[PDB]
Formats: sequence, structure tokens, C-alpha cells
Amino acid sequence: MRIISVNVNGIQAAAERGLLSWLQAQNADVICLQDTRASAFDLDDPSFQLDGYFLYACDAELPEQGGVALYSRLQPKAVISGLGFETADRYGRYLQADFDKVSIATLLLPSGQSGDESLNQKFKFMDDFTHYLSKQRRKRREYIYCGSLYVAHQKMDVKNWRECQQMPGFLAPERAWLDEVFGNLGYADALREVSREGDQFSWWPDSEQAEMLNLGWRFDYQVLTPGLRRFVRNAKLPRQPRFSQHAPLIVDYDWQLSI
Repeated sequence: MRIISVNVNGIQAAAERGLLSWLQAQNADVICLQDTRASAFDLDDPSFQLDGYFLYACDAELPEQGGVALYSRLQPKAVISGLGFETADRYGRYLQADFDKVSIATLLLPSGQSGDESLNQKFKFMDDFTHYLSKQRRKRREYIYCGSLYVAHQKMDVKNWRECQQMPGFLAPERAWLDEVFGNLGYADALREVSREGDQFSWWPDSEQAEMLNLGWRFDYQVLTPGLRRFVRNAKLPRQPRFSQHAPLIVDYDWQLSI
């Protein structure tokens, strides 16, 4: 099983950069896209279709404010959208497909990088999602959340961590939010289950120098229920090719996706 996750920063902009042609040739079983910025009507373009793949989507009320999508080779038993709180449902930030024994979800948080309103929204979403995850632990079924979280967990998840402590993405409350997710709540960080090396980033400012000096942040995760933590075989965040400000997260599992 191969799962690819990419924050496309607008699926049309990314398609123009060749996103879909690249996706087509990656032999993924499920693909999770975040931040499509596309209405349900927009995603009904036949150009956004991938051969061999079923496509499911969720939209924000104002399409440019969110939107997430999911391609799957197998047809899921069910597809559910929303988490049951405003900051997710009003924004098309959550979509989950159910398979045998495991569900795979695409998850988008607000970045909080444009003022205090945005950051407050971000914190709200974090608390609500923590409530949800806290309710979900007793569940027998496994989950993989392909999450574009806009938070970097540890020092090694950001280049030059010291100047990043006062910026959204590496603030103490955010870091503690992921401390709670991967610690007390028992969830696993897919990539960290197979790699403990640094310099593995998924997000860069759209600059000419950040590319040269790799001034990156690791904002993109595949967050796992514990029953899956020993099933991670590979995890990669290649810098190229790229179709947005984010790098694709490619994770390979020793699981045979079914039903």
C-alpha cells in the first residue's frame, strides 16, 4: 500500500504545474489532496480525473477558503465528510474514506499566517480536533490522517528553529498540541516511525533564497492510530518535483488495502 498526501495550494494552479501527470505515474493506492480551493462544480472538470481512480471531494462554502479531495483505486465502502465542528465543516477541511479495517482521511488546518483572526481560528480548530481524536481512541478501526497541519513538531522539523519560535508553525501552544497528539493520545507520526534524520521538510516560503538554503518546515504528516505504527515501510518528502509551496508526502505501508 502506497499513500501520497499533497497540499496543492489550489488544485487548478497545481494542475497547471503538472500535478496530475505526476500523480498518475506514482502507483499510489490512495492520494490525499488538501487546499483544493475548488467548489464541487469546479472539481467536476474531467481534467481533474485520474485514470484508474475514483475521486471524492469536499468543498468550503467559499471555495477558495479550503477544500480537500481523495483519489482511491478501490471504491470505498463509505465516504464521509466533516468532523462535526464549524472550523472544519464550513471549510471543506475533512474527508474520510472507509476501507476494510482502516479509514484514510484528508485533513486541512488553517495556517494562521495572516493575522490574529487566522491564528485564533487555527487554535480553535486544534482544540476541536483534539476533542475529536480524544473521543476516537476506543475505536477498533485504524485511521490514517493525511494532515496538512501547518505546525512543525520538533526542533529538527524546522530549519533554524530559534528564529521560528515566535512564528506561526512553531509556537509553544502548537508544539504542545502535537505533543498531546503523538504522546498522551497515542497517535504515531508515520515518517518518524522510519526516519529520525532532520532536513526533511514539506513546506517552504515561495522565495528564491529559501529554495537555495532549504529554509523549510515540516507541516505535512500522516498521523496514525497505534495499530498501524509497525506497518510503515517507507516515508519520503522529495523537494522536486513540486506543484505548490508544499512537497508531496509519499508513505509506503506493509498493508494490503481491501474492500
